[PDB]
Amino acid sequence: MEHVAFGSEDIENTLAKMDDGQLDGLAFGAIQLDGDGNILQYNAAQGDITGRDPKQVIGKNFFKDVAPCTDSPEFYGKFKEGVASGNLNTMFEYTFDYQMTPTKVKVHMKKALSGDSYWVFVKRV
Ligand SMILES: *C(=O)/C=C\c1ccc(O)cc1
Repeated sequence: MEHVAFGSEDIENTLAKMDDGQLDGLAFGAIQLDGDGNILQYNAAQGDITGRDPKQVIGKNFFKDVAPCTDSPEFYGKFKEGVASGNLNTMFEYTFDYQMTPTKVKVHMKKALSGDSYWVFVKRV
């Protein structure tokens, strides 16, 4: 149980110190992507939400392979703009409905600290 609150301002700084193990101790879903949409990290809680096996999707493209329902201007378009601009910090509600019971969630997308990495944070609403 790692104590970090969804939406926290210096969230990117706190999560820089964590590893795959410690990521699994978060109260919310966490996904780390590269600039092309590929999945680098995927924690235990996210799996709990989507039914995905954390390890089986690392390496896959989130927008093309794993989450086609986010391939839209409302999700993917926002991501591509932040990557192009090098800045991204947006929160919105979204429905996940691919191969799963339609699930309303809150998404927080933010640029990570390191190189070309981006966080996708998810909790139930
Ligand atoms: C739509 O396809 C939305 C979300 C989503 C996120 C993660 C995984 O693994 C599947 C689907």
